[PDB]
Amino acid sequence: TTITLYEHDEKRYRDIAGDKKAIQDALIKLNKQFKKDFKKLDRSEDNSDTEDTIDESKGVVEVYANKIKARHYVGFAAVDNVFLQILPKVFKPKEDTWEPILAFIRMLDMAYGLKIKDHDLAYLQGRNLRPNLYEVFIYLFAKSLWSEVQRGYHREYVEVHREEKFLRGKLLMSRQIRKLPHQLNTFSVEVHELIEDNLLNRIFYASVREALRRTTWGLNRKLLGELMLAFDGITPIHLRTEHFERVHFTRLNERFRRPFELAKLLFMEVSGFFVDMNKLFERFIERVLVRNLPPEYKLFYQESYPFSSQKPDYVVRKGNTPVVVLDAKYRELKERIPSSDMLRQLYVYSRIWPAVIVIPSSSTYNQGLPDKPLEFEFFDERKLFIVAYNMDYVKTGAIFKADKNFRRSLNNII
Amino acid sequence: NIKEDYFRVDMLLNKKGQVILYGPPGTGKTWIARKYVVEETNEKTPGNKWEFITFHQSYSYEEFIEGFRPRTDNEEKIRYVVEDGIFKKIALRALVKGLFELEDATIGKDKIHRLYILLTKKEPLSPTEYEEYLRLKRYLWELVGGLPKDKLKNLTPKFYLIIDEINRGNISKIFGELITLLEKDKRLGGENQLIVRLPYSGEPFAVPPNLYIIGTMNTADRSIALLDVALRRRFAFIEVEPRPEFLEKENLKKIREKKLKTEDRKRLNEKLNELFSKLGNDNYFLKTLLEKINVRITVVKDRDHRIGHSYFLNVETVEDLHHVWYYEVLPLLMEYFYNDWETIKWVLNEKGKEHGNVFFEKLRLTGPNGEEAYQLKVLEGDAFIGALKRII
Amino acid sequence: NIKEDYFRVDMLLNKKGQVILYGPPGTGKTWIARKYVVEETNEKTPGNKWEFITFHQSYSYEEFIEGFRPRTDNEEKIRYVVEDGIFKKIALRALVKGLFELEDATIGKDKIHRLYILLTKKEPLSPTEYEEYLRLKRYLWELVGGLPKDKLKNLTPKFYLIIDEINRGNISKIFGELITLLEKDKRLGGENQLIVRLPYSGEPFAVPPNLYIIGTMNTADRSIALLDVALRRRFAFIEVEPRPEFLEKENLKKIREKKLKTEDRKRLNEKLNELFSKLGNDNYFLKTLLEKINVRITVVKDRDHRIGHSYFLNVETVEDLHHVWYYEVLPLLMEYFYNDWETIKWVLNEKGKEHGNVFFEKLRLTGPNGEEAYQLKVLEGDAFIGALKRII
Amino acid sequence: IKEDYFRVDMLLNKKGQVILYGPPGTGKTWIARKYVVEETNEKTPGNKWEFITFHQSYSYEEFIEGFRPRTDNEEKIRYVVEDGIFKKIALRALVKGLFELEDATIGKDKIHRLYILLTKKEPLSPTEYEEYLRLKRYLWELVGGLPKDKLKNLTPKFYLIIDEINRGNISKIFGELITLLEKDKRLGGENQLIVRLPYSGEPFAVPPNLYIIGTMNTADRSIALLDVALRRRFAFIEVEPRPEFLEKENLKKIREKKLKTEDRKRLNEKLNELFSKLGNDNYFLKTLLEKINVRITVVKDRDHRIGHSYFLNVETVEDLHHVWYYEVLPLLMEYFYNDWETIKWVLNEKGKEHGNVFFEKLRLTGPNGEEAYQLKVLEGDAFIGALKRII
Amino acid sequence: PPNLYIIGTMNTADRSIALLDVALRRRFAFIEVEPRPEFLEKENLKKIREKKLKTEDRKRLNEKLNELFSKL
Amino acid sequence: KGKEHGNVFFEKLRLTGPNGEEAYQLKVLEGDAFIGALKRII
Amino acid sequence: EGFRPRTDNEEKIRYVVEDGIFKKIALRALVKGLFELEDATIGKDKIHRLYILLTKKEPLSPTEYEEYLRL
Amino acid sequence: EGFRPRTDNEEKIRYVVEDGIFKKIALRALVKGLFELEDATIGKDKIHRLYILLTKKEPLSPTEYEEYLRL
Amino acid sequence: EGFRPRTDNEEKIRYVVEDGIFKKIALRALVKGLFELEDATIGKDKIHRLYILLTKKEPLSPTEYEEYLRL
Ligand SMILES: Nc1nc2c(ncn2[C@@H]2O[C@H](COP(=O)(O)OP(=O)(O)OP(O)(O)=S)[C@@H](O)[C@H]2O)c(=O)[nH]1
Ligand SMILES: Nc1nc2c(ncn2[C@@H]2O[C@H](COP(=O)(O)OP(=O)(O)OP(O)(O)=S)[C@@H](O)[C@H]2O)c(=O)[nH]1
Ligand SMILES: Nc1nc2c(ncn2[C@@H]2O[C@H](COP(=O)(O)OP(=O)(O)O)[C@@H](O)[C@H]2O)c(=O)[nH]1
Ligand SMILES: [Mg+2]
Ligand SMILES: [Mg+2]
Ligand SMILES: [Mg+2]
Repeated sequence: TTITLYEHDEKRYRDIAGDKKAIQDALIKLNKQFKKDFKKLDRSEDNSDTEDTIDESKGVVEVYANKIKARHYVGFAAVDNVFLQILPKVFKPKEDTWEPILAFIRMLDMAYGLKIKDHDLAYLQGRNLRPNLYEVFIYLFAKSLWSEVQRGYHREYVEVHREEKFLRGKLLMSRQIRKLPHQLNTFSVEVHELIEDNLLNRIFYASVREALRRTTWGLNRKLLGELMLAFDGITPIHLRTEHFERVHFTRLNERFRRPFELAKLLFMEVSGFFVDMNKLFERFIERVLVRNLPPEYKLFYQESYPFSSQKPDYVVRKGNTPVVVLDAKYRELKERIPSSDMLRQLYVYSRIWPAVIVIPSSSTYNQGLPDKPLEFEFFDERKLFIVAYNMDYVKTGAIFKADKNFRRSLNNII
Repeated sequence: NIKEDYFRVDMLLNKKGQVILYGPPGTGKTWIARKYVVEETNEKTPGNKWEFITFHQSYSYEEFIEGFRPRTDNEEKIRYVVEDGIFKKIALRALVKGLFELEDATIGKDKIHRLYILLTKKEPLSPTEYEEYLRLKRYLWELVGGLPKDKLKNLTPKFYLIIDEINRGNISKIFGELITLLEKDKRLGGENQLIVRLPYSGEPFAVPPNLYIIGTMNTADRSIALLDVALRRRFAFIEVEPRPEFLEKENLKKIREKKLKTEDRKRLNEKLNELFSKLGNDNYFLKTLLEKINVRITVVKDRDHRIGHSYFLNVETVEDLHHVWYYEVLPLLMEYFYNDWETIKWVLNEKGKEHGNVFFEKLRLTGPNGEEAYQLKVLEGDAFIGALKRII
Repeated sequence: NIKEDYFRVDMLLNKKGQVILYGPPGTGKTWIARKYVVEETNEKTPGNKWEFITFHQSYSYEEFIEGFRPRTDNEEKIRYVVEDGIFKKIALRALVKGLFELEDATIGKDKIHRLYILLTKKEPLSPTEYEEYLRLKRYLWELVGGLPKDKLKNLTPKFYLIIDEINRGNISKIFGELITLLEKDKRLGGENQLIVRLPYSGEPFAVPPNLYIIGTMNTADRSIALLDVALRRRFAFIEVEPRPEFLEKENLKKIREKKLKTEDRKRLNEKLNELFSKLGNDNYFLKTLLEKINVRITVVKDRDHRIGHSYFLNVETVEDLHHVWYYEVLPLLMEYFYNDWETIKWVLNEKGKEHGNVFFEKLRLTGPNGEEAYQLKVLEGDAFIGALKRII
Repeated sequence: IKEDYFRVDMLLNKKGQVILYGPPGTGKTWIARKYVVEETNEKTPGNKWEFITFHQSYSYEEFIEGFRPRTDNEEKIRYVVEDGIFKKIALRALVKGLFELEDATIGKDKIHRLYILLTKKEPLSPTEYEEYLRLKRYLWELVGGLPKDKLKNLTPKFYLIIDEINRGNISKIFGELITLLEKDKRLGGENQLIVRLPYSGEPFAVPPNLYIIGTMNTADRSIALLDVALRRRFAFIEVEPRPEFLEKENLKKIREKKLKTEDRKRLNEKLNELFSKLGNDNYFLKTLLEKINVRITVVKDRDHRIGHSYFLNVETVEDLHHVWYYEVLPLLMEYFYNDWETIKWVLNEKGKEHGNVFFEKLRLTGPNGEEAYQLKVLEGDAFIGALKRII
Repeated sequence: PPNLYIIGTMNTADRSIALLDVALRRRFAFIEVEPRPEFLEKENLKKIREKKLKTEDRKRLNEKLNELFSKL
Repeated sequence: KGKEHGNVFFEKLRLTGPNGEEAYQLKVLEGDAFIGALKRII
Repeated sequence: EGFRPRTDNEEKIRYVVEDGIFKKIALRALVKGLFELEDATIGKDKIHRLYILLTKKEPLSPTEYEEYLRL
Repeated sequence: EGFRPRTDNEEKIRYVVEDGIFKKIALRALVKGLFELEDATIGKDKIHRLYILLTKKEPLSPTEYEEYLRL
Repeated sequence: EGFRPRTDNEEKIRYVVEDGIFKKIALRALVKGLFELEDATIGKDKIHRLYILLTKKEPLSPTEYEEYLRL
């Protein structure tokens, strides 16, 4: 069964496909698996409460008696033929669930640091496939591999001190001089032969073999079927985490960086990955600000310690003199005013940095939308200047029209 | 319609110089290449005018052109004389056999005929005549460089070389000196005559315009990720399609009677009439079965993974069709789809069927995470024919 | 011929010392390396003035400049001697031929002539004269140590080493010592005369300024491409783009009658007039056909996987264009886009077409999970030109 | 000028063996060849210094010692162990250092007999090779009975200037030398090591004369000296690609160093004609290499920078055109193979698509919305206007 | 010669039949020797062990197998 | 980590990459300014 | 088929080509099959000499090995 | 087993087949097994001679190596 | 321990077995160990003859290696 969630959204167990007992068995393994692998991913003002909440089967999904509720952890996971995918709530609409997939991967393209191509994703737009995050990241792995295997096969050179019936390469002399004449019929050479089954090819044969076994499309089954035939002579391996560390990216296999990072993102039971929606917006806004703020340079994660260090998500300073704090919040900001938890942190970030502070918030049809300019000016009775900026999201499309509107509102703010 | 396939090879082999009969296995690519050379140069065996040679994964350049090899010398201790491979024993042979018919006033025809004897010698070279072989080979490449390009295009004996399974070996490593030479222009006598200096023996070497290197590439193994520049431009690729037109009643009768004898063709007529009467009196059954199963292969997987037509070409009864479907089609079908079951039953259009007359029946015990494993099921008699009559 | 690709090789090889003609397959890279050296040295065969070798993955460092190679003597069969490769037999040949017209070798001009005989000797070196060869070699590097740099700047011959497919071998390993000699001011006579010490023989070695190295690498493959940044400085890369301008009506008559200067110029001209008259009297058809494929390959594939102008150069008739399409470049296009059918339909500009006069017909049978693949169609006649007029 | 010369001379007395590492295209082999020539007054290799260079087939058996068949009699091929390139230097640098000592090494007839059999270019006959192998056993019986004060100060400085030290498998080539390449583990040091060789079994120790100045490139990161125990031995001199030499005056000072005022007047008016076409600015090629090396530092790494061996041999604007389109733009395209919006940014033509751009945009597009550019060969003064926009 | 038949034997716990070399899945013809549990009955285990032993060993083999399956 | 200019071994290059990357360069110091860049480690 | 060393009456090592397993069973299947052929009776004495030599073990001297290579 | 040179005559260095450890221990187990067997009494006075040659803790002498070969 | 060819002045290549670094320390520690005590190590001149033939700087002659193998 395929189940899909948006951030802070619920599904009924009666309407859902499959079995009632089957889905709740899949989740308790996933929330437990998120507990052991929680510390690998960074957060930003998450209020995670690592001791109590995550180990109570509330790590990724809150499984309840009457419904199934998603926390603010975005991504996907495939467990026990119950494929779960959690999209952001910002891309929620009012092919009907194919626009938020390419919106989320493009927000996973710019924020998280991936180097995927837009024409890789635009190939899938309109082919009426079943929307699934695991079916597209296997495709993004398989297409970027088959576009990097079609040119060259990555045959890397190792040297072997082999006793050959012929003579290839440099003849070892200290091993041939001390050769008895009863065994003179084989040369003892040290040939730098190119092997096809290197460590990077043992991984990509194993990463395809664990992908074709767990794929469900008709496009990925054809593409991984051609990749497995190209890797036919390679002896297979069992994938571990030691194999993904033992290879290093030099200049002669640098073009295999794009399929390998996606092969490390999906393989290392469980499959997939999860990230916090607060930090992914904190990373995504950081791409927008430094591009859109020419007058003043901006650094993310600068920290100033009170008295326990409370650090802004981003601060922009021209040289050192202007202190314009920019704290990225994923909150909906209901009733056109910041909440108690938000404005209390905005007060501290301005005071310990005469410092204006701007809060960027999400804006679409689903999320709360303010007017086009800088919506809310606030003073906290200390000559402060709190500006509520809102970035519109044309990221569901491929054109960046809202970046010009975000620059025009920031130019009036700067 | 096989003389056009002996003309499709023949029109490309005088224009590009060498071909590759690429196609799915069980088609006749080895048989078309072998029965074209035997029909052209009337020599039923290898050796003199053509040499059959297959490739493998551990085949190296030193076995093909030349390499240092230990060789015994008159039942005594070994020496380390450099041995010419299987190509250089026929590339030099195609030169010195063509240089008989050339009437020039500089040919050492007594010396060239002595070199031709030492090249066709089936025994290995003894050191009393190996130095006579290397000295006469030195006279050959002093003579070839002195002949003009006008007298090195019309060499009469067409030498051949059936490279079987050319994609199985590493093609760019075997053809070391033969991905700069195997063009029609880079041969001897052409406009771009190149005599390439070899690394091991140190003597210059150039392919003559007689040698045509026919290749028979299986493409269900070590697929189309080829060299794509060197081993793809030189070879004029001929697709040998798996033709189900040879699987009718008359076409199976015509194939198995021409190679047959007097008493064999009457028994092959009685056997094939018994076979197709058990199938439903369908004279076009095995054609329609192979054509239907080939369309399902080219839709799901690649178009060059189709089941060929050399398998069903040697059937005479239902029991022989059973032993070619369960040992040369269904193990071959489970090889292409990498032990998949939900798409291997759509090829037989048995996607929504289980436990009946199906070639892959579902086991009635699912796994822990809801997975299911199918199992091959042997059939017999009219149950198997009813399992074949719903593939169409 | 002398306009661009000759006058920019000769200017750049005389300035840098080494030229690599990198470019996609089907372009005149081996040809412009062969034509430039033969038109310079006036020797249409290898040997004395120039040597044409080619690299591969079985090529050794020990067989290039210096290595231990076991020879076959008479009474001691296994005798391990150090044998100079092909580069040390062309670098020492370029040195002792250039040192015939010097004025500081006045004690051993007979010794330099005797050393030149031992290097031009194609017979294998007997061990009674190999020590005479080694005594003259260590006399040579004593003589260039006492030679001034003003007299080693101008050596009047011009020796060449056309290595072909340089990028195939392990170029960091084959050029062992040559990764610090191959520069214009690091040969003999340059501003930094470097005489390095070879490992095996223990004799010093330095590339003369007489020598030039014209590599022709291929850049369609990527796992063998030359990314050694310390080696790309030594060479001087010349991109030979595949020019479709050699496929016009006036250009095919000028390229094919320059080489074939026989009395068949009336035969080629009336055949090339008949070929383009069947193409709609379009004198720029094959120029437009190769241009509208190479641009459409550049945008989706890499820019170095383009179709060269050596496929469509040897066309004569529509029957010959049909043979070079369906058997050389259409299996090549199915190798670039291997079961990526929406791309290969678009490269031939048949994206919306799925029936009729088209190369790839759509199958009328879709798959289980919504996949769909196409099928070749062997066209002929004016319908084939109607399938080529849609590309341009 | 003499700063890189003196910096090599300081570290070759402190650590013992210097390594000039840097991006390819700078003066690494040149400042290593000019150092050894100006310090030993010997322009060709020989006794006082020997140039070698490493590769993957430069194994241990031919560098220090290994078995080598050698008979010099055309009969009775004697399978004897012969010393490599290094041990023929370190034994030569020792027995040349045992001349100037007064009375510590009492071998004044037996050391000079060993030196004349070590510098002998003709290969050793077996009637004198038994003398060479017997005197070498006397040498390591002599060394060991000398005080460290009469062994630390050996006068004549020997140099084994090697090249591409990273290119060979350096932990395999350096065998017994992996523990002897410190300044205090040599002969005469505080902790001398008479280490034993495997094959011949005769002991061995490096003299304090022999300095190993070894140049390497660090753009190939596939083969860089990452062994952390062969970075303690060597002293790593940074040789960055310095664009200060590509001025008008600094290019006139370098290129007119050895011409004897014959072609120097031709070179002076040729550089006057080059910079008159670049815009009458003496500082063009300095900031051209600077704005490329900075823009290639922030993208690829610090180590893939364009050197100054490319642009140093330009004379006219035509020779700059033939070093741009044929040496560095094919180099810039193979850093970024089919990575087009990056290589457009190194030339900072990122908004520029058509016109005087090196990479014009193809008028076609893709089926999935992709695009790719095409290299545009520019000529004339339009090439300089396409080049001055980089600065 | 056409006499020489090549009867292979393949322990496929480590290497599957799809993981062979490509000139082994087409030149040869594969027979799956399935693990038959029907050789482990009470009467089938007696008949298999009756071929190797003698007559007096068979009554001891009969009594031991009767002692085995009574405990199970 | 916060020092990007002045007495520091690695100055920051003034421009960033096209997609948010930024590299440094090894600044050679001398004298007491080197010690002032060394005593801030401890 | 391969190379294998062999002593010649306590002398230096003499290399000789000794057939492996597959060639010793393929040649044995040939010379045993030519007994019951009516056309191969032109050399029935010499073929039978080969079959006795091909089933015995350790050919000790070259006088029967050169007989073996002649047959 | 493999080939080793021996201390034969001066100009007559010979390559014999000196047995290793596994052949020597399996022969020694076979010789000691047949030494106490009842039906192998045809040459039991020579099997004890072969046992002394196999427990000989030194390289075998060339004047009696053929006695080891014949036994 | 390994094999090593050794042609001295005019003899043939007699393939001697040369002890490596470790056995020339292990035998040298054992022989210098037994040289100081006297419980049952008879032949103190014989043990001293083995110690001289272990600290030889020159390679061993075949008239001296054979007595070194016996000791
Ligand atoms: N006359 C003439 N012929 C040309 C020209 N360019 C290519 N050709 C022809 O192309 C043919 C082969 O081109 P070639 O140079 O050999 O490709 P290549 O460099 O070897 O291709 P690769 O596989 O190594 S990558 C030759 O027959 C030659 O006649 C040209 O500019 N003029
Ligand atoms: N006068 C002068 N010439 C220089 C200087 N730097 C480089 N050159 C010149 O540039 C040329 C190339 O420099 P070179 O030393 O050979 O580069 P490299 O470091 O050795 O190149 P690599 O492949 O080993 S990494 C030399 O001929 C040298 O004359 C310099 O600072 N002063
Ligand atoms: N008579 C006849 N037999 C054919 C034809 N095509 C194939 N065969 C048969 O196919 C068999 C050879 O198959 P082969 O070429 O080895 O298949 P492949 O090499 O794996 O592609 C032979 O036994 C032929 O009898 C044909 O056109 N006519
Ligand atoms: Mg075949
Ligand atoms: Mg070529
Ligand atoms: Mg260098």
